[PDB]
Amino acid sequence: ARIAGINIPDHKHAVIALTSIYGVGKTRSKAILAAAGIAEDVKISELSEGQIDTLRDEVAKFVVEGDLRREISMSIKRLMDLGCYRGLRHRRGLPVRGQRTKTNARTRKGPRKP
Amino acid sequence: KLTKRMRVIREKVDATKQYDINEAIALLKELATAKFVESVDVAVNLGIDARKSDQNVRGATVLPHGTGQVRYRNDKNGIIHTTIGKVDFDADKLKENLEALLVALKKAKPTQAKGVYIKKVSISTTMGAGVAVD
RNA sequence: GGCACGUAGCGCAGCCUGGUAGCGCACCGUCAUGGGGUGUCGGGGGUCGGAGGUUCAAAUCCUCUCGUGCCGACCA
RNA sequence: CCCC
RNA sequence: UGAGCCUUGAUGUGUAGGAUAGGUGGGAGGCUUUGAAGUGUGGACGCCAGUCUGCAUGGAGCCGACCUUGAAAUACCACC
Ligand SMILES: [Mg+2]
Repeated sequence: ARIAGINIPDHKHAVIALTSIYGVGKTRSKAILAAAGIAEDVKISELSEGQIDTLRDEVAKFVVEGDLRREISMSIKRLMDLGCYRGLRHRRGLPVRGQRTKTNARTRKGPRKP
Repeated sequence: KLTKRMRVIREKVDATKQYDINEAIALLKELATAKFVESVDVAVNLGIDARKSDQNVRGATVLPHGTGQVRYRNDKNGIIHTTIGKVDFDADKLKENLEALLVALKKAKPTQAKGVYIKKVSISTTMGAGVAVD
């Protein structure tokens, strides 16, 4: 409801909230609840802050949204300065999850212009 | 269609006979038929075409006896609604009030008037049949 | 002065009869074919000639102007 | 509707 | 047989939102037995959604303000 200062994953299980968090998904939610000592069957609107601050600290160890995109941009700067084939593919503004682009890359290459 | 209230008031007047100012304050006693201080509305039917932005009115008139500084603005079709007071506000003094109102409108006469400035003055009652004077 | 037209590239409704630019053609790409046409299907294409006001809103109200037209007037 |  | 015109009849789904509400525009008492609200129906319109009125029974109660609405009531009155 208040972890990260910005996100309000209200009405979400102790782990569903962490999965809905920006920065981490399925596994780090469980890792956090395990390293902090909480169950994963109750929403966040029942837990007091004496534990929410601990969850906040426990998540403050990995990269966060404010630094997630920064690390991503750093990798992108590395690519663009290297000029590698991947850097060129990225600088041409094309979809990004893999290798194949010719006839099925429409998902992030958008629809057809002509 | 109605009760003994509205029919007598509407037959105590005449729509085709445009009364004068002096006789205008002669029947408001019978036209005032509310158990309070009922007002009397006034309408100035004007003789211009207000469809142009050039022909708007705006001002404030001083009531010579109060109701006293009342604002006014014209209409788009040429019928401006204003008021003078109530029916028991010394009917004889209602004519004196009317006198001070129209003298400020003839003075406030805009310059872009096309055709006749004024057409009619309907001194109508709030709970009865109105009257139309020149 | 007096009135009648400007709407995608073309011709048009809407009109220059209020609330929310559409019609056909033209063009592009599929489908219908054994192959085509016609056809559907979908998509680009315009802002209402220009400007200004009335409007909870204009295009569909009012003023002026632009271009093009018919009528009419016009004895430095 | 036309054509092979 | 067109046009004009006094009078009256009568108007005007936007959406919104109690609601076929044209601008204004002043405005709380109209409303009532020269014979209620509820109902009987016929009629007019109808974007038929609702306005709508004849003689009624019912037979004397409803409503403006009240409330969110582009706007307010269409209590009455206002000239179109
Ligand atoms: Mg690509």
